[PDB]
Amino acid sequence: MTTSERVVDLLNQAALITNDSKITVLKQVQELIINKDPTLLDNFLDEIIAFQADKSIEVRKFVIGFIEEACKRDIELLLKLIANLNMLLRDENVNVVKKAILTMTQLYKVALQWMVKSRVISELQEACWDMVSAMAGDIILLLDSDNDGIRTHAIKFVEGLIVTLSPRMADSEIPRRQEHDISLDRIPRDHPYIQYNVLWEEGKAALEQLLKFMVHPAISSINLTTALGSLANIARQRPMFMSEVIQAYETLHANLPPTLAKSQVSSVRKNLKLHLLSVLKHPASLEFQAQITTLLVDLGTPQAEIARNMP
Amino acid sequence: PLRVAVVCSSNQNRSMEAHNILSKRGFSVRSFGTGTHVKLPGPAPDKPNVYDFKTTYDQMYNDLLRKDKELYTQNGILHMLDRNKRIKPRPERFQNCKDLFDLILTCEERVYDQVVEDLNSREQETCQPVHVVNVDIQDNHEEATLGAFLICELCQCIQHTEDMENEIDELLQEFEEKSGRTFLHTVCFY
Repeated sequence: MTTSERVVDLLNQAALITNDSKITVLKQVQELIINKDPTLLDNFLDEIIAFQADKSIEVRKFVIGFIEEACKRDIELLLKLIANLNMLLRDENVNVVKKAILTMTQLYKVALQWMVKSRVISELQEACWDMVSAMAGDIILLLDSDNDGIRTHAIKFVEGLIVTLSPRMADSEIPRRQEHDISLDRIPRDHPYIQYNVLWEEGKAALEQLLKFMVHPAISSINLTTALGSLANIARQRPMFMSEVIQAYETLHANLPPTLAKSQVSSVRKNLKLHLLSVLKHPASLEFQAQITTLLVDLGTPQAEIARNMP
Repeated sequence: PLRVAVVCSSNQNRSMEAHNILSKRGFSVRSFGTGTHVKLPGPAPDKPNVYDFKTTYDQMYNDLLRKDKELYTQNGILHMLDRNKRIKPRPERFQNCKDLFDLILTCEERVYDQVVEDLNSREQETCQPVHVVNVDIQDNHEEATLGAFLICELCQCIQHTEDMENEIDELLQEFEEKSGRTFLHTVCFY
């Protein structure tokens, strides 16, 4: 019994199982057609994807994950799969939506790298990119979701979009894992389809959306700490944005959000301290050192701890 | 369900009292310490007994009854080591853990800081959030027992919600007002 036979059997089995146990069998099929023999991925694609219609939240979450891996293995599949993904982003269940946001966080970069590396570009591939781009647009709108979890995932998505759509600079601090990630500066100014300047503007607007979000007076504890942390990352990786981030910190510290409960206020404010200290250590914070120091001291930071975090 | 981690400093008392309650009531639970060293109470509060996390519970048991059989029976440390042995061979450092959780609960603010500091400094790969919650539990048998039951009511309560992320904060507030205790709450990312 070969792989293809061992797969047809696993699927016949999965079509008959009536519960979440079927995910195990599906995960094994995944391993076998994405990793152990990708030549079979196309043959059995439609049949894994059709599980997108299953009533089970977990089976649907597994399908988004499968999409994510199929697309990392062969980015051309995104020509078909982007519709399924955008529809799963609109799932009535919050846990499916959230998985969708996390997968887009991965695939957006990947798709953009593919558009940029591609010399000649078919109309279809252009449309696919417009799809991905608009799905990013949708997730940005999810910052107005009424669900606290959706918001938090939306923030992280928006965070990565801002890093991706802006240039790495000499004084950028870049995490080992993301070394080979596309960034604006890797995109040729004369590309036949990807427009360096449209992208630079879309990052700026994304960052404007986030800064607006921070100042919603009804902002939740967790949303605020998340947004605070995303600005610390953006600030470190993209120090052309240092001034906006510091100003966002300044704004929060004058204007504490009045729906926060006492302990929520404490939680958020312990993170504000931590992100100020972490930014102070960055060389591009120089200008604003006394403005940061004023802020830190006002929150009760002791000076042996302030001084450990100079550059 | 809900994959939970309970975290304190030495992974001896408070964090194992919770481990034990959660485990016996069907949670999937792991426990850890964050401190630099494992500290057991000694002859005087200023001179505790100090070990590396590589050290077995059983080992500490005999290192201690080599010191003062009497002092460690009376102060309940021996019974605790024997209880911990039955759950887990050795205490575990949070900073060395590689597994993912839905909810990390800390038993002291200082530890909450260490957990946050640790999770914020790791390679972020996925942006999956994990919720971190503090409750201050003094380090003694009685409070540790009380704090374990409270942590168990909490997780049992979180497990009854339809949507954890959307309502955890309302529940924690309900719990502050019932219990008289404050619950710090933050998220880190994987």
